[PDB]
Amino acid sequence: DFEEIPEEYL
Amino acid sequence: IVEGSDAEIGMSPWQVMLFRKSPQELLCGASLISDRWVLTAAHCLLYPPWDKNFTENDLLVRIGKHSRTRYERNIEKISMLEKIYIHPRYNWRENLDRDIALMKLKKPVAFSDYIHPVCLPDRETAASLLQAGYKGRVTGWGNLKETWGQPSVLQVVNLPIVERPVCKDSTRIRITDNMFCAGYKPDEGKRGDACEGDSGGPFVMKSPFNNRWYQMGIVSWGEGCDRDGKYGFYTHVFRLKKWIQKVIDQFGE
Amino acid sequence: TFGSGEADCGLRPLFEKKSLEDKTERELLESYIDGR
Ligand SMILES: CCOC(=O)N[C@H](Cc1ccccc1)C(=O)N1CCC[C@H]1C(=O)NNCCCCN
Ligand SMILES: *[C@@H]1O[C@H](CO)[C@@H](O)[C@H](O)C1NC(C)=O
Repeated sequence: DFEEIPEEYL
Repeated sequence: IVEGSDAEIGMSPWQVMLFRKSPQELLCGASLISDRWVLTAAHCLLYPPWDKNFTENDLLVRIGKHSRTRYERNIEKISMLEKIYIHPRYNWRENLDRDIALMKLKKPVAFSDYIHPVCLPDRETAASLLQAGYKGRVTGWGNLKETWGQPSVLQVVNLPIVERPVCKDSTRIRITDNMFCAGYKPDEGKRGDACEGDSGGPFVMKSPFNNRWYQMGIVSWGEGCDRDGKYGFYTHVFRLKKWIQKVIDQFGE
Repeated sequence: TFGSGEADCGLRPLFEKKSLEDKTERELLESYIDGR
């Protein structure tokens, strides 16, 4: 249900 | 949070979300105590009976949030963990005694209208405020019911601190001096409680002396959510302050 | 970061800093047997 977070963070 | 309400924007700017990288999910709540340190419950990270043993690299900390699921562009800040510290005497085998942990951010977060730290209690602040009948406040993105939904936005609820004897007589778990309980009495005709997903979040109080918000407790445990005759148990932050200082001083701040 | 928390600690930008109150803080204060 979580909206996609920026990849810089993964 | 069960029986709470939507928080106002910027109402708990120290509120932190503990976020699992993959799968992407809400793990627990937490709190911002400085520009580089986050406070949470040890059981959010380590709980062997459930095979739970999270690591730095497993998690993300999201600060300044309002919305539960949305990525709040230009508002929220996402940070990486440098080091996790669990209380050396946390008792996960029996009763969650000393349920506390510190997380050092990879880099300092910058404060804003939506991001700001809460104060840690002092001996006299604790003494004055931690009294039966006094209300405190709990916040989080946890469930709305024991077995339901899930909020869209941060929830809030004010609960009264409860007399030690009433706390002890409500459970079969062994209570310690490192804990306190809170909630309404079945009698009181007012409900509310923390629930799944709220663990590790803050229980705070506003000083009538200096107007500052202080974190007195951490959401630790409870039997179900909002059950009549049951209460919520919280870690006693003040009783553990010395360990906190110790870690922050020996390792950064 | 520590004792009594921070320095600017516990003072909210959108509330205490502007002299605004949140919708239920009164509740707490009244239980402390009425606030400051
Ligand atoms: C029907 C649900 O009952 C429980 O197991 N509750 C346990 C009680 C327990 C406490 C200490 C030791 C062992 C068990 C609990 O709260 N637990 C078990 C492990 C972590 C903690 C929890 O879920 N923590 N979250 C508390 C939020 C609840 C709001 N009402
Ligand atoms: C959690 O996982 C660790 C390393 O990444 C350990 O070394 C440690 O012993 C741990 N928890 C145990 C299983 O209780």
